[PDB]
Amino acid sequence: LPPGWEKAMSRSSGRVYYFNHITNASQWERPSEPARVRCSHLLVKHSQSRRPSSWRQEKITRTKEEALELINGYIQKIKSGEEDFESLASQFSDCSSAKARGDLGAFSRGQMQKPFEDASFALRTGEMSGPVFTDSGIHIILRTE
Ligand SMILES: O=C(O)c1nc(-c2ccccc2)[nH]c1C(=O)O
Repeated sequence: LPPGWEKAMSRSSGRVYYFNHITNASQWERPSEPARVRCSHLLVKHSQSRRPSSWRQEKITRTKEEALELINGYIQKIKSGEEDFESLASQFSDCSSAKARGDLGAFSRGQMQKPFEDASFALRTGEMSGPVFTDSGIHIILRTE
C-alpha cells in the first residue's frame, strides 16, 4: 500500500481497517512527491507545550492526556459531520491561524517541525490526519492542496 499505510484489525468488531503511521489516520476503505502542499490545522496545546500560551488562554494548564481527549472529540465530530473542521479550528485551535480557519498557506519541506511536515506530505489532497504530536502540542491536519 501507499506511504505509511498498514492493514490492521478492529478490536471492537473484527473487520480489517487501514492505519497510517505518519499521519495517524485510520479508515475502513483501502487507501486510494509534491514540492509544496497546503494545509490547515487545529492545534490543542498542553502544559508541556514549547509555548504553553495562546490567544485563547494566557496560561495553558491542561495536561497532554487532556489535550489528546479534546483532539479526539474534535476528530469524532468532524468525521460524523456534526461540526466541520474550519469551524472547530476557528473556535478551538490554540494557534493564531485559528483566525484563518486553520489555514497555514502552502509550505514545502524544510519549513515545519518534522512530525507536522511528514504528516502533511503523507496526506493526500483532501485527507485529514489523526492526532499529530509536536513540540507545540497536538494537531489535526487537513491537507487542502
Ligand atoms: O507557539 C507555538 O508553539 C505554535 N506553533 C504553531 C504551529 C504552526 C504551524 C505548524 C505547527 C505549529 N502555532 C503556534 C502558535 O502559538 O500560534
